[PDB]
Amino acid sequence: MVLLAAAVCTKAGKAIVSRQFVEMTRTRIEGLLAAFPKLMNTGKQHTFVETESVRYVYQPMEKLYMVLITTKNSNILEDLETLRLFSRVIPEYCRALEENEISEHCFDLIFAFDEIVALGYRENVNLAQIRTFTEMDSHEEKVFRAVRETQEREAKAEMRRKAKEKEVDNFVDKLKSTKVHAPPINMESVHMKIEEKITLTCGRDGGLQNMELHGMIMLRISDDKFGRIRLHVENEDKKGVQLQTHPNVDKKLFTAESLIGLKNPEKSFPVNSDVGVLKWRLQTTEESFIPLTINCWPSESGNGCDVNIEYELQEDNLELNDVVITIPLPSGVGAPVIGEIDGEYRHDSRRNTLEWCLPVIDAKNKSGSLEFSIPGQPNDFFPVQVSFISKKNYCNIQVTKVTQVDGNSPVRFSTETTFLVDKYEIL
Amino acid sequence: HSYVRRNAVLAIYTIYRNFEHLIPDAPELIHDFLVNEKDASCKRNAFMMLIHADQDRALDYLSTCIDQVQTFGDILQLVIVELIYKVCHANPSERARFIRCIYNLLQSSSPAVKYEAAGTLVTLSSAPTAIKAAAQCYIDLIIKESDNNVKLIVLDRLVELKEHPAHERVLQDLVMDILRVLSTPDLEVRKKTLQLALDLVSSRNVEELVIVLKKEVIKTNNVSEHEDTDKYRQLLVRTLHSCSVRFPDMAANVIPVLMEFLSDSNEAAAADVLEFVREAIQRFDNLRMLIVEKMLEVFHAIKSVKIYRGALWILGEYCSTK
Repeated sequence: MVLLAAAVCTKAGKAIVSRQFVEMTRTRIEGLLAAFPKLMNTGKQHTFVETESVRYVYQPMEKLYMVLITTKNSNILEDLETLRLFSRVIPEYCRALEENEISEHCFDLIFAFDEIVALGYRENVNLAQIRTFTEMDSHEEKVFRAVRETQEREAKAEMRRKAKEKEVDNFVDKLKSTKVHAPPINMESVHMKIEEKITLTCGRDGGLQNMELHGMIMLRISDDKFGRIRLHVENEDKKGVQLQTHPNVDKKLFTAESLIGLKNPEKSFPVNSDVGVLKWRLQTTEESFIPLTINCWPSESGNGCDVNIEYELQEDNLELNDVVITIPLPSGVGAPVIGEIDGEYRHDSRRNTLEWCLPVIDAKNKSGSLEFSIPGQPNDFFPVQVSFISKKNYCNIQVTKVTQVDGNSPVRFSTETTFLVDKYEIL
Repeated sequence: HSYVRRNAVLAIYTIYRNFEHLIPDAPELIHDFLVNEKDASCKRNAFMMLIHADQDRALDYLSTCIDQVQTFGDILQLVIVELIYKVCHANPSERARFIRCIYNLLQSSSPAVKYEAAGTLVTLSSAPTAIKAAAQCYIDLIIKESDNNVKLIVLDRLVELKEHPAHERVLQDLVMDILRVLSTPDLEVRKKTLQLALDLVSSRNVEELVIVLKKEVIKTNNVSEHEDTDKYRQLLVRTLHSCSVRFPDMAANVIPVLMEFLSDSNEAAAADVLEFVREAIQRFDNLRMLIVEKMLEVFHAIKSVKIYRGALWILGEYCSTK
């Protein structure tokens, strides 16, 4: 809609005809409107008045006004066209002008509103053509002759049977204008950031719908002195992760040696620019791969479901910090009641969530459980979201040492390793 | 037939409130349907409903469409502009993908498009750069503009806008240009301007203006057959009056005095008088004396009740040249 009514008006204090797109009220909306319109508010001239954020849109056409109404913003011209357009249409539609003619062709006229405008949308052009669409058609006829005829034959026969039976940018720039160790001060001239992200979806049943692991080693060198070096990579990983080396890096060297170096040893790595020397990917359905399994078992005690959720750390290698298991809760029910729990929790009334936090999850302490009760259904509890950060990488891949290409002397280096969760959800 | 199909879009819309559920699988179904589809008319519709069912699908598609848009017909384009708006106030983080497009949208060219295009922008942004971008659009627009009713409207927005009290220098300044257009009259519009105009001046961008005012003034002389502009004059003077209060003002002013002498109706005298009062308060004086001289001429140079009255006060006032 962009108009709840179109009413065509005559001077009379009264609008000659109208149609109500939507009914609810009574005319008093329309009735009141009519009254106001008739009154004109004595106001002198002006073909538009909007007051109180209501457009009263009109056009005198003579002693007649054609009127549209709206309240929130519009593009004018279009509008005008319409008022005017009305002023083109009528002598065709209902015949000329005098109420009566219209009185006879009311049906035609209303039909025209609808036809013309489908809810504040300028539907077409061409009046005659507009006739065309209905009560003027074509298809029906085509069908009828053949059909009617066919039947007729059957009938005829029957009678017998019966009978007998750059730019962007300029703008953009202008406009544009846990912590890791940020300054170059706290980093060696050779620095690597090893970051991995995990995307995992699991069914509540515990099956693994999808697991994706992406990781990369970003190398940054602050001093050209360090430009020609080789990285020693230690790979403990059993998972079957696929590794890819940067296009500049010697693939064979990496494969046999497990050293990362440029294809041309004479070449130097870029200085003060990050280079993703190595990347790896793991995508797998195998549940065995899940780092931290979550088992949530809602059960409905009579009136008042009890939820028991536990986690267990599969990979002994990991040490997970700031683990938060976010559990959605039903609303309007009040706060959840907490029973035995390992760790602590935070209840958010607005969010309607129960965040279960910690304990630190180590190889030593693989599992923990939470029990609480709230009135609700098992579905209310999902999806469960898991968030955590790990200092150690999921993939057992590390850079043990860095050496100079010439002389192979050891070089000091620093590393920042993070394992982050893009999405870890239990359906 | 697209007519038939389109009709379903309304119908469905009708369901969605009444018994949405009646059909439950729809929002996607539509969305796939869109894929099958290619009639703009129907598409336009499709969008309108689709976002109401769920924005997300539209968005996915939006991502897709981003380059293509430019090629396309407006009406459908419009509908997205509304949608995007509501969500950020609730939450953002989304930009780039949009931006990429948005810049393309900073072609902008239909009067509708432009009308919205600057309007949406402000909604989105208000950076000084932003302030400028939109501003331009208006100014040209206006200039191009013809339906006065329209003109006023943007002002109103503008009127709102001022509460961009970070209120840049320039912008105030661009007014004159715009103002020039006023000479193609319509007082009522003009009038709205004057009020509007007054505001910006920290007793500055002033002179250039003043001068301009004087230009106006000449212009005002002209040959005139004032009927509408007269009104303006009075107003102007008000507008003008205010400034002065603040300001230290100058020769320009002298000229009014002169100007006033020319004239022949009471309302001005009243102003003048108003000035009489005021000035009586204001007294740094110097000017007055000249003016008093000026006046002396004016006076010698003239007769009338008004004058007659004038004399009285002035007489009342008195000082030297014993």
